[PDB]
Amino acid sequence: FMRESKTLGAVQIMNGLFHIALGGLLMIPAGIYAPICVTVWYPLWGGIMYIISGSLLAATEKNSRKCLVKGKMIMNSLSLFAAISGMILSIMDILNIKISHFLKMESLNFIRAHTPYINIYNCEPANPSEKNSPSTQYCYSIQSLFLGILSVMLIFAFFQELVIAGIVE
Amino acid sequence: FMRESKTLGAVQIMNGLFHIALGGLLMIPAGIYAPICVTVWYPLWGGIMYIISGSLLAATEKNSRKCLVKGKMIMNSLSLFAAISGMILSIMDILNIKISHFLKMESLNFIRAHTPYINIYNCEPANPSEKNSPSTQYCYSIQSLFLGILSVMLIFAFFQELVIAGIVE
Amino acid sequence: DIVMTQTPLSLPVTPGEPASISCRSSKSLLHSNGITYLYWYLQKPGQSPQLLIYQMSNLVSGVPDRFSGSGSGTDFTLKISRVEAEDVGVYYCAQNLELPYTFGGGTKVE
Amino acid sequence: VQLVQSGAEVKKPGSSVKVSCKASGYAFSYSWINWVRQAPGQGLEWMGRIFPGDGDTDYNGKFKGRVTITADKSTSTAYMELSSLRSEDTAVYYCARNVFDGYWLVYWGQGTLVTV
Repeated sequence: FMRESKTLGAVQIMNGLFHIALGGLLMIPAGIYAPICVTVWYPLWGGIMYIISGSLLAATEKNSRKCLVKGKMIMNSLSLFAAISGMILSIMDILNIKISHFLKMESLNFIRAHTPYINIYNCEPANPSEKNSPSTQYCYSIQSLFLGILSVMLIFAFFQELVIAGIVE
Repeated sequence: FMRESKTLGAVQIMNGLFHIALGGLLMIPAGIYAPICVTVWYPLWGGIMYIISGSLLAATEKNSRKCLVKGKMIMNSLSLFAAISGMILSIMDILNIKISHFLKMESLNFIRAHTPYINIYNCEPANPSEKNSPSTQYCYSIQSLFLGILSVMLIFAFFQELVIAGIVE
Repeated sequence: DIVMTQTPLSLPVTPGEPASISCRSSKSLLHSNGITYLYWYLQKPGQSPQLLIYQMSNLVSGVPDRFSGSGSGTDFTLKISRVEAEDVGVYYCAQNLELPYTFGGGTKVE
Repeated sequence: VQLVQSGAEVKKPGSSVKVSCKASGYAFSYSWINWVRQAPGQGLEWMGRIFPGDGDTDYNGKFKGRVTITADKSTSTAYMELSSLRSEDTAVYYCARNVFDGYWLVYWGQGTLVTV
């Protein structure tokens, strides 16, 4: 509730650290065709603006001369826009990874120069007897790990966006 | 220097849920020798300890109870012990994976028999015919992701330990 | 480099009973991984070369059923239950663990 | 998958010869091209290998670096370039496709013989 909104500033700071750290972690070249979440660089700017808003959110929790009321509307609107954009990106990326992709989203060169020969979208050799190779198991493990990461990120983003929407109301 | 006595409880709760979620997520089968982080089953009980510690302080803000303060300081001592144990195990695991394999640490069947013919510690081309192969590239990506996850976990554990040291007083 | 020696050099064809091809490595081929790499080739005129046996554990589909092969780590032996005149040719023993790659001298079977 | 190679060529000592090992039916950049020569009087003998994806190349080192091998991505064909061929180098050369994870050199080529 609005009575105890002060304690959530550190929560939003931690959420910003989440976005920045997970963006940096997903920045690694996991295949030529990176997930659309990291190509758009949404997590970095989303986390930085959550950090800014949380820093302003827990400034004074009162009515100063001009310190909080100016931002309490604009930054709240920006946070809501970031939340809706993030959930849209998550629900698009989960479909693009569960179903055959229809967006290219080529990865950047300076990270692609390290591991430019990793394929996750179609890692099935034409030989039916080749399914027992460790390469197929590695691809399946990578797919399962990415699915888990996307599901966890989507759930946590939904939780944070719903709590922010409840607080700003 | 002793800013607030209540707003840190939510942070501790969220870090406990963080450790629980990370422990649940890092149970994917990876090699015969599972990492020492998951063989000990440390993250789950650590996170439940942090969640109980947070629930004991986040929403109480009360005093004049002998049992409350006794349990609070005892569980704080166990929290320090858990934090230092987690630091030691994280350092040992990162040194083992990064430098060279020196510990077996056999795990349970349900997380070992799934991948009983793969290695995630020293996967380099034994012969020159597979110097640049999908298997070794996938294993290198797995190792890089594991190193990044370990670094993030160590950073978060250090921050949480610093928070506790600032809150023990 | 690595030199392989095989015997007999000629091994005249005789169906059924006699079938034994032996090759050895001078560097004691072993990567301490529990397995040893070995390959066998058949060169009969009329068609391009083809693979026969890969690290002496399984065979490519389409191979004659009466084929086998095993080894200990230092001396490698190839055994055929019943040799036939259709699959006549030479046997090449190969090792792939370090550059440069070297191929066996072969056993001319007539 | 099919492999097409140029016909045999007759040359002279001290000249240069090129052979076209055309590749089709597979991912040309996902297989290490291996070349093996066969001379009369003995068995096969490896000479070199090339990876066209990144330009990485390997050499036997038996000779003083006389082997020069290049690959073209636009055509997916590897070319032979040897300088000052000698009589003892008269042999047939085969280009083979490799398969990773166990099937080392299962796939062979038609081969091309050169005489000087």
